[PDB]
Amino acid sequence: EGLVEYIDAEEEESILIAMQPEDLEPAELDVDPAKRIRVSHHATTFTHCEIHPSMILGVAASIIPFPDHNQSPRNTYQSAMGKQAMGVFLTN
Amino acid sequence: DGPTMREITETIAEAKKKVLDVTKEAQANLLTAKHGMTLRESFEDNVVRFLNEARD
Amino acid sequence: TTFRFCRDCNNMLYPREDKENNRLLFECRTCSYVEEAGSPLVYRHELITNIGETAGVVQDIGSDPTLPRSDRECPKCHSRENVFFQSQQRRKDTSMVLFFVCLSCSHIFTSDQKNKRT
Amino acid sequence: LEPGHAADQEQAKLIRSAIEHTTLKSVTIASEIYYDPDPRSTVIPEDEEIIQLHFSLQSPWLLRLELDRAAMNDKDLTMGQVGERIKQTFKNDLFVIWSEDNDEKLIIRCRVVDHMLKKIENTMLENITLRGVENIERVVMMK
Amino acid sequence: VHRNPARLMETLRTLRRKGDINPEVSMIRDIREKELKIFTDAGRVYRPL
Amino acid sequence: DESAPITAEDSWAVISAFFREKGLVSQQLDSFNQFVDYTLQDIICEDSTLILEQLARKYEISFGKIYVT
Amino acid sequence: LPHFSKDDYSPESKGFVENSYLRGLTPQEFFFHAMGGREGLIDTAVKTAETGYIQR
Amino acid sequence: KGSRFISTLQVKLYGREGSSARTIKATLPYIKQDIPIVIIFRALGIIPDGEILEHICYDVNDWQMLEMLKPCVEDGFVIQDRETALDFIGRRKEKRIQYAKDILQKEFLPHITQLEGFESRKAFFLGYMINRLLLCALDRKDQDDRDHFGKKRLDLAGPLLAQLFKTLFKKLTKDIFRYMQRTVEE
RNA sequence: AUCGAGAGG
DNA sequence: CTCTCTCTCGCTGACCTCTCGAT
DNA sequence: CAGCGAGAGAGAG
Ligand SMILES: [Zn+2]
Ligand SMILES: [Zn+2]
Repeated sequence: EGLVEYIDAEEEESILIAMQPEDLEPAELDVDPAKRIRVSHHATTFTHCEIHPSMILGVAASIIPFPDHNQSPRNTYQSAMGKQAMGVFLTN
Repeated sequence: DGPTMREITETIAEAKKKVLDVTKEAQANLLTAKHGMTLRESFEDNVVRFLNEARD
Repeated sequence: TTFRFCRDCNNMLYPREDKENNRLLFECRTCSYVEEAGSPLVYRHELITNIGETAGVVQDIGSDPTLPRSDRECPKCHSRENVFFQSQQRRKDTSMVLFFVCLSCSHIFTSDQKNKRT
Repeated sequence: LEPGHAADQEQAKLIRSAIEHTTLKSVTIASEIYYDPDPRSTVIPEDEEIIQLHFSLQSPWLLRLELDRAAMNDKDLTMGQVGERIKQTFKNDLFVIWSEDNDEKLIIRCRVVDHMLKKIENTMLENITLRGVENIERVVMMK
Repeated sequence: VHRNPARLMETLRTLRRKGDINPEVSMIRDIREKELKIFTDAGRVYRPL
Repeated sequence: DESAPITAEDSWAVISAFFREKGLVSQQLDSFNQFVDYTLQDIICEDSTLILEQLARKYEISFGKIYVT
Repeated sequence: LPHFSKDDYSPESKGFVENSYLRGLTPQEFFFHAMGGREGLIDTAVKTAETGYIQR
Repeated sequence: KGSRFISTLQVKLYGREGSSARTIKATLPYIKQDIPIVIIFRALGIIPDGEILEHICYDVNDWQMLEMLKPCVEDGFVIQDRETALDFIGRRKEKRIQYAKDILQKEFLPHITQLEGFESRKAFFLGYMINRLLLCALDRKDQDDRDHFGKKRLDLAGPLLAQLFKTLFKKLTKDIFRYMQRTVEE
């Protein structure tokens, strides 16, 4: 259908990407303090929108809970430990 | 505390406003020549120090 | 500088001085054609080049999403839609002077107040 | 600083000026080679104004160098002093006129007294050292 | 070397959307460069967007 | 609703579909499958022919496309 | 970053993280912090190797 | 596809940034000494110096690129015909000229083509490479970086098993040929 | 034995 | 000439512990 | 990778 496209890094240099699909819709106040500060994208045109930010992370990083709230080196250590951690590898 | 958090965000915002004003002055080229360093180097050092002071 | 190659053999012309009437003419070695030189300067060398502060500005360059959009406008276009880039030339001494191109004038307007050249 | 010299911002500026290496390559905006058949009459109008200034008291090809005002302002060097250093290196092989420092545009013109002129221009930009300790590229003032 | 490259790139993008042009093949145009690079090469990582 | 734009919670479903078709080892399987289907036959065909020349004479050996059990 | 517009010298583009660890890093902030941590780990390993040789 | 040989072409701009007489010479893969770019262009058949500079430089106006080219143009003014430029190549006569043409088709820009009649495209690509070299020398554009993931390629299991299989298949093919050569009895 | 890989601090 | 740099071009070095899998 | 150990390679008296 062409709703989605595959981009290489060289093609990525020429494109402009938005993390959140809510960035594109028009934005014509009170805010909860706990929510992290987001800089306005302030960009007219985006060629593409990232499907979800969490996809840049790996499988082990996808395991890690709230790594955005965590410091990154601890995330790396936990990825290695998670490879080391015991688990039922398969049902068979 | 919420009050201290508002002061925190205000401090960060003031640092950002100062950084943007310095950047505008760089764009206007109405920036004093600093001996022994490129003018871009001076801009980078000033912005970096601004952010460091904001965090501290 | 203007570089001239002779038309007959398409090889570079070399400077030559006529002493009796004291003028410079370009003579080519691959073929005997000799001509009068319009420009006084044989060779120039810029230690500091502003050349390339704007490189490859096209009409299509006004459409690319990666390029930023500014509020300011040139007096000639009188249209705000513009593209501002920092100097393409990579130098130890580089000015963070914004160079803007708007499509309707197709004229480059430069943020710096000091220089209005070109 | 020398003993008994404190808060000598001025003297420290002069020391910095004396120690930093300064080259003709550093000060020159642009090197240009014109061919001017007549010593009295040049095609460039600014050079003609310099010629009419030179009413006091060879090769026709000439090298014209444009040097940056801001560099001269930062440096201890003056355009007359720069031309003097060029003359000292040339030992009257070549003759130099300097546009006045008061003039808004400053042209330094050198006529040999075109391969020789080109190689001499390169030799002059790279090899001419003016008011500077050799190995020091930069000096800054601090307390 | 091609003239009017934007129209050709528009057509190429429509073909890739159709799938007539393979989605893996990468087509990159830079206007300053005046350069269009097409890479059918294997082994380049791509992300879906 | 088919006209209305998506949200992030909707984007997770597209992520789901992508993961279902590709799997998490899609690259390994794709490279191997392309190697078996096409690369193997091309490799066999390149430099395939063996030619022995006698002065009197010439024997040629070529290779049909490769079949994988 | 591919999300950032060209020729941006703002601290958010250059990697200044306004948010605290409690509020959470943005994706761009997280990637830049990951770059920093990567340099930290590489430098740590190199420092250990160099200092072992130096001590010997 | 087929045999893959990595080929490295080196274009070098001799002389320091302050030094005079900057010359561009490119070394051929099979030739001990770098030959001037203009000599290579003459060997290619693009004989006029203006044509060579037009291949190298896409825009006629800029003086700096032409000025940098002028020392090389002087170097190539000594050899003004294709036959001599092909002749002065490598170490070892007419066989050298023919081997020079063979080296030009197989070793210079091997990816674009390996056969004759394609010299103009190769010369234009070579001039493009000189143009990029000059853009970096002029400091208008900064040097390309090695650590760019788009330039990096991540070879998977399949292609590596493919090259291993090519090597093994070549050994087996050779062995079959040895068996046939060994015996006419079968 | 060797080599290789991986992992721990 | 000619020792005197002086600008090239070779090479040799760079904490323990525990699996395992191949030879 | 650098230095130090050499050797070409002038070299500026
Ligand atoms: Zn001619
Ligand atoms: Zn305008």
